[PDB]
Amino acid sequence: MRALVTGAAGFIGSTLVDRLLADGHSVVGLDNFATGRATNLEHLADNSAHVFVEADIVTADLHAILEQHRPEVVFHLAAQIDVRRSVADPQFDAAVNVIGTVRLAEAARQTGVRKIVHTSSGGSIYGTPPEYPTPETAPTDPASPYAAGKVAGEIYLNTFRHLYGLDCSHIAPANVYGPRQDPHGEAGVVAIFAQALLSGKPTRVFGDGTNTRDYVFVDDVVDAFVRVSADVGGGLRFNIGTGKETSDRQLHSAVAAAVGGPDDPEFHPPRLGDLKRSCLDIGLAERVLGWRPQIELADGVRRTVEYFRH
Amino acid sequence: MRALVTGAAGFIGSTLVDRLLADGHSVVGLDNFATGRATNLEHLADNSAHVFVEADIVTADLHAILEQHRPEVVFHLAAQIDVRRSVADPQFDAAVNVIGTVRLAEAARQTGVRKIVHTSSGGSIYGTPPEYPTPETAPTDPASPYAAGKVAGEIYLNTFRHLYGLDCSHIAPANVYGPRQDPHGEAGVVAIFAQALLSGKPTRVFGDGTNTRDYVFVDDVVDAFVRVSADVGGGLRFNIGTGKETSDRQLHSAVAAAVGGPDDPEFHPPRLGDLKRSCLDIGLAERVLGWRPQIELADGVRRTVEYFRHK
Ligand SMILES: NC(=O)c1ccc[n+]([C@@H]2O[C@H](COP(=O)([O-])OP(=O)(O)OC[C@H]3O[C@@H](n4cnc5c(N)ncnc54)[C@H](O)[C@@H]3O)[C@@H](O)[C@H]2O)c1
Ligand SMILES: NC(=O)c1ccc[n+]([C@@H]2O[C@H](COP(=O)([O-])OP(=O)(O)OC[C@H]3O[C@@H](n4cnc5c(N)ncnc54)[C@H](O)[C@@H]3O)[C@@H](O)[C@H]2O)c1
Ligand SMILES: O=c1ccn([C@@H]2O[C@H](COP(=O)(O)OP(=O)(O)O[C@H]3O[C@H](CO)[C@@H](O)[C@H](O)[C@H]3O)[C@@H](O)[C@H]2O)c(=O)[nH]1
Ligand SMILES: O=c1ccn([C@@H]2O[C@H](COP(=O)(O)OP(=O)(O)O[C@H]3O[C@H](CO)[C@H](O)[C@H](O)[C@H]3O)[C@@H](O)[C@H]2O)c(=O)[nH]1
Repeated sequence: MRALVTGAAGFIGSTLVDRLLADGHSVVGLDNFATGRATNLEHLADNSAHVFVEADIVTADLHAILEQHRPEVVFHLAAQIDVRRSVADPQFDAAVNVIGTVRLAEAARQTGVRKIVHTSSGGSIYGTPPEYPTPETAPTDPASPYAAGKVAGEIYLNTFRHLYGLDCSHIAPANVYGPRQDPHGEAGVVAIFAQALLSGKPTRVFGDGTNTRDYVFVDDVVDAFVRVSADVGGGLRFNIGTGKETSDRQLHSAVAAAVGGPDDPEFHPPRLGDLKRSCLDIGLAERVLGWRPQIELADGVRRTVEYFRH
Repeated sequence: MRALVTGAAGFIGSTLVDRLLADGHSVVGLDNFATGRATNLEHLADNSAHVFVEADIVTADLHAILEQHRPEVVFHLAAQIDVRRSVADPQFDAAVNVIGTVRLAEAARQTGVRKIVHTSSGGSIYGTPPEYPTPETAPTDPASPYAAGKVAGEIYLNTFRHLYGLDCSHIAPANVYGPRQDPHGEAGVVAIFAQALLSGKPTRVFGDGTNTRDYVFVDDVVDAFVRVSADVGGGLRFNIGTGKETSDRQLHSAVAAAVGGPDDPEFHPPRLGDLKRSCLDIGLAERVLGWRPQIELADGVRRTVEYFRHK
């Protein structure tokens, strides 16, 4: 296929690019380096099947870009990804995550694109749900601007599906981790911990450390994107996770055991906008797509740490 | 109370300003006249309980405005209202209806506002539901960017409610008609029919003319806004309509009757983005707010046609 990946310079995006190239596709990567890194893509300098476009989804001529490259599938991973930043500046988050997605859809529907694979946020869109693990049938109830924008993005793509037959599916991952996740942010706890613990720098958990997330390895998530790119699951969201809860404190212990050295995080005040629990029911992805996660947390943590050691 | 009304120079907005003033409130109006009209507010020039601020919700310093005026309730009616325009320029529609709403919420949560009453679109957000009349429990399924953005605004306001305890309710009207609806507007079939049939100018219906809407009189809609502004229905949407369906063809006949002339529209092709049926279950509003619509279509059309004759 001819693929285009927005957010290609990012953690998941760069990993998806690699997988798509490995499967023999041609890939256009698109990014503005808001949070992405050139180092994530530098190994591709001499890869014959990849081309990079530096562009802001909010302001670039996406019509002209899509007209030139004519991708069959757009994997839409460009976004403002930090929940706390979305609280600090909800307008900016909405511009990137809602307006950006709208502009992309409007360009795609005019340029013969078959399908947009959206990245929603399985970990946050349900807010405090009726049950854990949470199925896609549960109502969305976002409690951060980030979560709200991801839902809105789903709704807009569904609308473009009705209007124009521009197909879409929503990949809704839980908490993604693994190599290339930026170690120097406030989001990406696994990378934050690994980097800090390897460097002997201080680490922290928030509140009482009991918050849970569902940690799913990047390679597994990438496989979900590939499967859903076909003519399957039009208009549908798929939760992509493990269906297992790990507390902040337990996560810290796992990373420290992998690094070696102390397991003694500081405790900081709770962060407004952060949910207490997150756990995804992944039955739908299993049946429809034949998707199952391969990498258990212990294995994933080892691989991640080992990646940061070098 | 101190109230602020966005979209105050518009059809429903200006009517709401009047009601709030009549009830003894102070009212700040806000508008950028994208679609609004100076004539809608001109009678208020000397009313000291009313202040008007010209402002674009997309770019204006809404924080500074709300800080100055300190409204207890914001009635948010400012929006891009035309479904066809939303299809033609989804980005612009999203900028006004989504970004605009987000900026207002962000400003309001910082400036002591108690509640934002949002205006959704009961008529469009449900798409093609299996239930008519459609209850609020029916999943949203927008088929136009306009409808999508309306849902998006609801969700964002629900989010600010979780985050900050900034209360919200979503008034979701069906098809609103009555005095002050722009006769030369691209939208607003009742006004469009009255303006044309009064001018003896051509009229038209889309498809085969069988598409239905739920026609609710502006005064009834305004009353719902008032009722929901209290500490009630937090994070809930309220369908505001009559729960009765009128086909495009039937409405033409009903306006034609009021005007008195011929009942003979042209039939033009369906418009991309338009739904085939719309009808709201108004039970929740009755149970929770005590709200019921007073004005039947015949009475409302007569009052409207009469307004147009007076000019
Ligand atoms: N990491 C997770 O746990 C997780 C789980 C659920 C959802 N997601 C979603 O997955 C996607 C990838 O996130 P990630 O973890 O790889 O983070 P990331 O920051 O590494 O990737 C996001 C990429 O989008 C780019 N981007 C941001 N704004 C842009 C704009 N205006 N124009 C162009 N590019 C822009 C960034 O520069 C970056 O390269 C995002 O949509 C995110 O919301 C992430
Ligand atoms: N009329 C209906 O049948 C109906 C039904 C359901 C929903 N609504 C909603 O009711 C509200 C009022 O609509 P109306 O029928 O009075 O139409 P209208 O066009 O008369 O009123 C909308 C007003 O918003 C103003 N506005 C638009 N963009 C703005 C911006 N960026 N900044 C500031 N002001 C801006 C316009 O100038 C106008 O005065 C809207 O939110 C609309 O979507 C209308
Ligand atoms: O130094 C740190 C950083 C984080 N955490 C905890 O780790 C968890 C995860 O936090 P973070 O890595 O910031 O991710 P989330 O805010 O949960 O969101 C991530 O996962 C979502 C899906 O659930 C995606 O949508 C988002 O883009 C992505 O940033 C939380 O419980 C935090 O309290 C710590 O204990 N210490
Ligand atoms: O000349 C015309 C114009 C319209 N119609 C019909 O009248 C009905 C109503 O159309 P409008 O354009 O008046 O309104 P919409 O149903 O498109 O309503 C939309 O536009 C409104 C603005 O007036 C609100 O914003 C509302 O929320 C939004 O869904 C439709 O079935 C349409 O086919 C005609 O028969 N003849």
